[PDB]
Amino acid sequence: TSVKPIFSRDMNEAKRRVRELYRAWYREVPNTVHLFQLDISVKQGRDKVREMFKKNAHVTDPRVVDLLVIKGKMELEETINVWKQRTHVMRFFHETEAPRPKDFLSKFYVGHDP
Amino acid sequence: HPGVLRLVMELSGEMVRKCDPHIGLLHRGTEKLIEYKTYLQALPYFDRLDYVSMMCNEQAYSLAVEKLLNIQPPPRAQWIRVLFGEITRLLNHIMAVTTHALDIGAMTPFFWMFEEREKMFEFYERVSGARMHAAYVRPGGVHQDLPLGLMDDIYEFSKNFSLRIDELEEMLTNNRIWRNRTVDIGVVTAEDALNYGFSGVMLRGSGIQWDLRKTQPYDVYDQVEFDVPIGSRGDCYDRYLCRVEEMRQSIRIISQCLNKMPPGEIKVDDAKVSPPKRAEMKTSMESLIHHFKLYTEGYQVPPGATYTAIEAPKGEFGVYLVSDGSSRPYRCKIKAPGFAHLAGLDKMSKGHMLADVVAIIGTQDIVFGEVDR
Amino acid sequence: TQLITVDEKLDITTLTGVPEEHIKTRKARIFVPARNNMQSGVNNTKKWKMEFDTRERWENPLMGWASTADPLSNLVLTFSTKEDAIAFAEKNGWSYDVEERKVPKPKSKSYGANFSWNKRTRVSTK
Amino acid sequence: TRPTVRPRNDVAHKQLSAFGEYVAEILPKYVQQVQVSCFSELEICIHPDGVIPVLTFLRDHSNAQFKSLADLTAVDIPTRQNRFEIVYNLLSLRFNSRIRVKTYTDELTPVESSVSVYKAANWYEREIWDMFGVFFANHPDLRRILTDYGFEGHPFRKDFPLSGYVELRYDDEVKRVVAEPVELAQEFRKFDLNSPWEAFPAYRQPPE
Amino acid sequence: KKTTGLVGLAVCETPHERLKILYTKILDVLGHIPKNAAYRKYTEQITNEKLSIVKAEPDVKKLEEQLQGGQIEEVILQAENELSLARKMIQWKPWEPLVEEPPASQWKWPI
Amino acid sequence: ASATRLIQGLRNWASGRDLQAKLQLRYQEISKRTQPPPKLPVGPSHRLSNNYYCARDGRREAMPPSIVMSSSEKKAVSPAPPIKRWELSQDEPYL
Amino acid sequence: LHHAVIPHGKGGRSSVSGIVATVFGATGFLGRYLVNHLGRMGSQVIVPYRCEPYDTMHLRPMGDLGQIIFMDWNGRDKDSIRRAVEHSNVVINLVGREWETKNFDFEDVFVKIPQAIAQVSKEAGVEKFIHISHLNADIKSSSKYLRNKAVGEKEVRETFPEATIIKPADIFGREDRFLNYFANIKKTVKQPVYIVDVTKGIINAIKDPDARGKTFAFVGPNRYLLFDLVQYVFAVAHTRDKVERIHTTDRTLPHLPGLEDLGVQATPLELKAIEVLRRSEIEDVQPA
Amino acid sequence: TYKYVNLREPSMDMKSVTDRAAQTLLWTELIRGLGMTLSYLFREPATINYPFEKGPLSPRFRGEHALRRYPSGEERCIACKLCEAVCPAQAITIEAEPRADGSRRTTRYDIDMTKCIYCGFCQEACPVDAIVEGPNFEFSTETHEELLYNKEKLLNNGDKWEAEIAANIQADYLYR
Amino acid sequence: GVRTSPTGEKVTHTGQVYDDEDYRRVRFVGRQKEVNENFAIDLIAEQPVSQVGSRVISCDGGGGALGHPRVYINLDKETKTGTCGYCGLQFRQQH
Amino acid sequence: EDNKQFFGRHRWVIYTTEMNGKNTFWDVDGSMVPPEWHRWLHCMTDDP
Ligand SMILES: NC(=O)C1=CN([C@@H]2O[C@H](COP(=O)(O)OP(=O)(O)OC[C@H]3O[C@@H](n4cnc5c(N)ncnc54)[C@H](OP(=O)(O)O)[C@@H]3O)[C@@H](O)[C@H]2O)C=CC1
Ligand code: SF4
Ligand code: SF4
Ligand SMILES: [Zn+2]
Repeated sequence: TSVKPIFSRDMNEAKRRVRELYRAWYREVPNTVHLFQLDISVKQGRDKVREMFKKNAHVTDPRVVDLLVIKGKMELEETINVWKQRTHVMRFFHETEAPRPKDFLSKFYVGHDP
Repeated sequence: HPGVLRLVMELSGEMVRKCDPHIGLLHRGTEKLIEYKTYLQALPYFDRLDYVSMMCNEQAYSLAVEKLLNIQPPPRAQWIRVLFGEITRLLNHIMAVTTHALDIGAMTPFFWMFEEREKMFEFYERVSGARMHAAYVRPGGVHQDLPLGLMDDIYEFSKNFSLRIDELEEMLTNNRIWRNRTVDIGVVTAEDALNYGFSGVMLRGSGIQWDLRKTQPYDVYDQVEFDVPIGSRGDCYDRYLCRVEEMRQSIRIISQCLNKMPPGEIKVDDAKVSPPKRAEMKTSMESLIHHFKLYTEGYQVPPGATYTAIEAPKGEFGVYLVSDGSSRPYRCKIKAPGFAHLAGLDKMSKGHMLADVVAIIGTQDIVFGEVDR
Repeated sequence: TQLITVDEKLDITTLTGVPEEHIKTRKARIFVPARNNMQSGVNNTKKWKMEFDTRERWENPLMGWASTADPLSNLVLTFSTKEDAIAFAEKNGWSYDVEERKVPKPKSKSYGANFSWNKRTRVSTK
Repeated sequence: TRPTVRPRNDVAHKQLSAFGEYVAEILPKYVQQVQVSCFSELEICIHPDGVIPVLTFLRDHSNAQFKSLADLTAVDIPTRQNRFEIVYNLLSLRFNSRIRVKTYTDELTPVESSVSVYKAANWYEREIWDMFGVFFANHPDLRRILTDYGFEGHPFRKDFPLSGYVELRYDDEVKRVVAEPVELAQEFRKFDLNSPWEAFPAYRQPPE
Repeated sequence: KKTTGLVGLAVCETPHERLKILYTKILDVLGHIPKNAAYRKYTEQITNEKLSIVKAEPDVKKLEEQLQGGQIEEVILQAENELSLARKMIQWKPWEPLVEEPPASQWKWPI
Repeated sequence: ASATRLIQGLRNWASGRDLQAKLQLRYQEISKRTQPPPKLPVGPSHRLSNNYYCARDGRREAMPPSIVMSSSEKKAVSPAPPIKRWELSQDEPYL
Repeated sequence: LHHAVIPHGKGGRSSVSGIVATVFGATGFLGRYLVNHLGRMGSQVIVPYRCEPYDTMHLRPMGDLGQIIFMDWNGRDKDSIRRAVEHSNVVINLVGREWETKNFDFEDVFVKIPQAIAQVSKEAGVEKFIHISHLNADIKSSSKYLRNKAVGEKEVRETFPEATIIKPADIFGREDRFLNYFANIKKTVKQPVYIVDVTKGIINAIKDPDARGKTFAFVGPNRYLLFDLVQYVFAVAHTRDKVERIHTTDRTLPHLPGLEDLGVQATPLELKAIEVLRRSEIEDVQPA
Repeated sequence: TYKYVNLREPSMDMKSVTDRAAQTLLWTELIRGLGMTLSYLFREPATINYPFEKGPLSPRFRGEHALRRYPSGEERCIACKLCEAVCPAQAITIEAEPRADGSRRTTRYDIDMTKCIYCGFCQEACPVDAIVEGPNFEFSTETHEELLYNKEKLLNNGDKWEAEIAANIQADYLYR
Repeated sequence: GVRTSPTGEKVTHTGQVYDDEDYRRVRFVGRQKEVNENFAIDLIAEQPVSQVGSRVISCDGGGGALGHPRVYINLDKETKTGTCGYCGLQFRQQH
Repeated sequence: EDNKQFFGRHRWVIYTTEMNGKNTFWDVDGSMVPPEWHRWLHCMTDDP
């Protein structure tokens, strides 16, 4: 069962890393949203960032949590650079619906999509 | 437009700081597609991952599969394959020379040597029937051999091409400001030549007496007679001179190949690997069956993980094959000499300005479709 | 060197980048493929193939093709034992249906009882 | 048996066999398998802890130099608890031979960042990180090469299908090129070619 | 000599005595190792063989061609990196017995 | 070619390479098309009475890669003999 | 019905949706955005263009292969129009010009065009005849343009009455006309709604039958003064019948079905104002 | 086997050093380069009159993807699916049905001219040489949809010529 | 032998001709529906039937390694003609 | 076909006007030579 982890000794260092990373994401919003010449309010993007953080909330093993910290760290590197353009920043947004809700009936009309 | 790359240069003014090549923009997923196909369909990918070396990588992939598959190719196919390796090396060196020359300046010699290369394109047409992506090479012998009435024209082309390359040395080559442009750019330590994984032409132009041909003759390269040039400075001017003498030794090998051609055979003596000729293919049952199941299923391949590498005109062209017992390759991988040469770009262009960075990118031959793997 | 490790399931399913629509919607099926009964080859056995369920493949209205909105309808994974299949499916998260491997039956045949004296086994022509 | 069959030799076979046995003797700590190919290219199957001792031993030691670093990819194989394979290829400069260090690993447990011994390792390492997902211990820079910046999923894996989940197209509504889910016009007809009857009986694994 | 073939390589004046005192430090650092490690035996064997080549060769080019490793400072860098691996293999204990086994069904290749 | 000799003297004076003989553009130098129809012999098989495929079966000769263990000795050998230091070939050397 | 019309799978990029739409005009603003929404939905668009093929050629790739078809027409002949509506499922008409020409008035394009195309629509036996118009286009005075459009409304209700006469307010967008007149250089009630609300309402009404016979009018969600709009467009940003229409009035008519009968969320001013106001001082007066 | 260059000294005699000084300060060999360029300027160039002259080619050139048929006979194909089996982009799509006359036929023969990498594999795989790599290279299509050939499209393509194709086959059936 | 659909456009030898309600009719507006004018059904009706008095006869289709390979068809039946699967041209017997 | 010029200026062609109603005195096209002249003029032979 002896498996080497990435960084941490319990989930406490993992929580430390991910909340420091989210603080960097929160302070990283206004400069880039003024620089990228965007059209979406700061509240909407910040709520989508915290909602994406809350999407992966069902993970308890600290190796995976530190790996997601490394993922978001690379993401915040490529957004503190001006490497990523308007395309990927809007690609985080989902404006191309695809309107299908979780109704059984809307799945009945547009069939074969359970 | 500053090959297409993205470059992020941190600099102090006209005397830099750092440089970051963003590459991979010409990515095509050839590894994944070969993982979903057959060998005979994977072969155009190995024709065009490097596209200037149209037949050398053909030779490398074919001899990779034949090295795996315990098949000696027939002798006349070996001589034809060495002939087109020399021809393809000549074309690749001359296009790298002309694109570096046009990247700095130098209008007309570019077009002189591209007229030469148009004669080369007509030669590829008259041999294969393609224009640039001549498949022409099966693992299991060179397929669809050359027609009659060509070799004396190749002889005339060899004389006039020796004259034109001597006239390129006349026009350029002790030009004043071209030399003054290229002396102090491209310096590579021999320890750095080893540790930074540079291959072929950089190892030629700096330091080690090395050749994959001379170390491992996998073909009739041992029997033909020549001598490789070595650089010693490295001093990109001298690397250019090494390229020119490699071209001239390739012309000598062309002369020895014209002198030493046996009229033996086209492909191997195996209709289980090579799809046989038309009279026996039609008019015979066994060849029809082997033809049919050979094109449908693909030829069976024994399992294992192999590797080979040839001396492509860019350098150590490596190919690593992984194959289950099947007619599909399990996983292929390509070691690119252009990617290897690009891997030390900080230590090359550390101490110059941006135009010299452009000249360093030019003086290492590149396609960025092989560099992409 | 015998570090922190905690023992659970694995969480590669958040890492593999496929959305939860195709996680919970599509379902995997793990079986040993059939002997192609026209031929007689059991060489296509000994391979636990993992597949998915096929979905809609409508007609291309200009060309008449199999126009499908299915990225995951063209995968097959080769496994050695059923344990590897179960560990892989629980590793990457989506649901699995494992069928049981059905081997052939070693059946007794004998030329003498084919051509015996008072039994009903008599081919009468060969 | 004589004509048109690829000639091999016992000389390079015996040399590489004795050398691999010699290396396995002088490093009893991480060697597992020393397999000599019939076409004389050595493979050595290795545990993933003393990778940097192995590389410092194989850069040097004056009986075989091997100053040339080459192909390395952790070739995607399922069915194994230790999936990925780090195969460092080493080519000599004085002795003209090719050895492969195939050390094993799984997905999560990291290998130990071979850039400390070889200068040409860095872009290879960053490539394997973006493509497979093999993490490194005290590594300088993990960025994304050969992929899109917004793309995820480590697409070389057998987890990843042929197509992606993104499809770029421009619209004038929101005035940019957006990524939509996939809309394939052609099936990608997967022509199954695995015919029976066991062409190579010598490579048959023993059944139950 | 004068302006040898290799690029990043400036020759010295006495490879003889410098290489001899390097090999004395090689034998001493090797003396910091237990005997039962046969690594000591193989290194000491090849080092004494090359040292006995060195101890009776006055000429330079004759040494470069009789003793292999052409031409000269490749042997010097070879000895330096041999000392580097000696210093690193005080650590890491490469002659130890086995670390824990692989699952042993992995390396069966056709799978 | 097909021009006056005065500009021929100009071309030979600006670059003394005898441009009339060697001019890189061919007029009737072409080995002409429509060859005789070729007749091709098969190589060293289809030769009857001898060539079993069991004789020429290189595909089945592939042994599995041989296995070595770890899963007062004249020793410490190299993977190869040392390669000879090369030579200036006589084909126009330097210096 | 016959096959190859029923929907299949998702939408967009040569998807098989349910509809086949013949659009009249479409070179300008709203028809081009509606072609883009149909390519987003993945239907087949029949567009006849009378202009140079360069325009339809650079708006060509908005769909996938097979998703579009181009043809040629004149605004005088019923034969080309009947050839356009040979096999047509639904049909929309978008028409409107800022100044008259030497060959066309505001009348007889708004009269002679919807008479002819509504005629061949009712003869072809199609559904969801959707004809656009303008808000408060009276039969009565103050605008030749609006009274001609009201005559067009009356004639569309006249021939084939099972239709959708659809009027928005003065809509704004990326290529708006009147706001471009405002930027590049009295009392007025006005409430502009943004273009995507209108065209989402159109695609909802054209994928939702039972809509035949009902007329629509769209509402801006703010209802404020034109002078404060000028204040805002210069705060950020740092013909005669056209200016008389935008200084006339723009009121609400709650007696015909509008927005929430269709069930669509309206979009505000400031978001799309910050969008198009390229090349934060938000007034937001909104009187009632 | 190594032949290295640039290892030669400049001579420290007054002669060669002032000859190199004359080269440096007097612009000699640059004018020699001018003379080389003028020597090639007074040539006659190797161009072609493009709408009137068409350059050299091969008898094995792989263009049009046209069909053949039998001498006073039926359609040459079989629908044996070898070309679809070997096409490296799956650009071939053959939906096949037999007609009631007994001779086996098709329904829909499909070549994606977008997806064709122009091998020759479908030529070398067809047993009757139904699909033939064509001789001429003039497609230049204005529209996207017209690059999707159908069966009767290829039949009318083969109905314009065969004698060119038969000449290339008659010159090229012996080397393969 | 092209016919005419009740819609008006030409039929194909493959029976895929349109209905009164198809919209590929309306995508064919303005341009040619490129149909073939050569029907291989009736060209075989143009072909005469050979009379060969032997028992088992060959077929190649006019050329050594040109056309379809050697297929040997049978003529032992009295009334059912020998039809080549490759040629499609029948044969008779003279006994 | 001239025997004076080099390889590439052996054969050339002069078309006519309105062979299918094009007013093609100016701006002539390709795809106009019948294919026996495609065999001739592309130098796939040495025969007229
Ligand atoms: N706030 C707004 O902008 C409002 C807009 N509208 C409607 O929005 C649509 C787009 O408006 P806008 O972009 O400003 O104007 P456009 O002229 O650009 O759009 C009208 C479309 O119909 C075509 N068309 C109009 N008149 C004729 C004619 N006489 N002959 C042939 N074609 C004609 C146009 O040009 P072409 O022929 O070249 O295709 C174009 O395709 C119009 O239908 C207009 O009535 C209505 C009310 C308010
Ligand atoms: S290979 Fe030839 S006969 Fe077979 S399906 Fe293709 S075109 Fe038809
Ligand atoms: S030449 Fe074209 S159609 Fe033929 S096999 Fe190659 S890609 Fe397919
Ligand atoms: Zn026949």
